[PDB]
Amino acid sequence: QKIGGIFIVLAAGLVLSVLVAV
Amino acid sequence: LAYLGVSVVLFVIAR
Repeated sequence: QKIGGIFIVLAAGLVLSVLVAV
Repeated sequence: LAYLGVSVVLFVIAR
C-alpha cells in the first residue's frame, strides 16, 4: 500500500539531522 | 516522533 509508501524517507532523516562532521 | 528525533542536535552536539 502507499500507506506504507511514504516510509522510505524515515530511514535517512535522523542520521542526516544529527550525523555530520567535526 | 520524527520531529522530536530531529530536535536532539543541540544536546547531542556536545562535540
